[PDB]
Amino acid sequence: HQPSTYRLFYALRVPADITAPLAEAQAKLRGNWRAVRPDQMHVTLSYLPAVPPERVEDLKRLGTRLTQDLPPLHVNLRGTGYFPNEGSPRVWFVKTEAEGLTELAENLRAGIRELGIGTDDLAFKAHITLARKKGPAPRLPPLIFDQSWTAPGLTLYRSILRKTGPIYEVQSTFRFRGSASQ
Repeated sequence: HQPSTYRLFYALRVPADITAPLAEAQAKLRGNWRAVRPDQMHVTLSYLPAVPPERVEDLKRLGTRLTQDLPPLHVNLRGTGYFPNEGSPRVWFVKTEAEGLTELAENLRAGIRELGIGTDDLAFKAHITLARKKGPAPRLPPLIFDQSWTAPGLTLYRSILRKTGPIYEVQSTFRFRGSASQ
């Protein structure tokens, strides 16, 4: 076997006042849809499938540097949608929007690449995944949300696989220490 690696990802945590209405939307799921647990809900910015543990400190330094001059981000829930855009949906999600969020994700992805650490990302489209499936299920009706929250920091998570599903462990958090007026 080769040296062990970690599955890591940078994400925004989703607070209780947001996971609760999202979970209420999941009551509509039927069939082969598998709901994401509220504890598992997050806004992923980059996924790193195989990080050698000796590289984690570089990733922590990158998280601190990129968040130092941003204010806490104001994240808005928008409407629901599916991945893939193609006919059979595998993922149901809610779109999220925030000033600065695309720029943060793209700077993060560039910084990770600069470090020579591997990513496994698709084009960035900020969202919270609500459900996954394989195979047929009744499609959900379109929903929209009006809730928002203020994200105080960016989190680096490690994913560990379990029978129930993946479990996420916080590795480090990086506070947004900046302002949008100074």
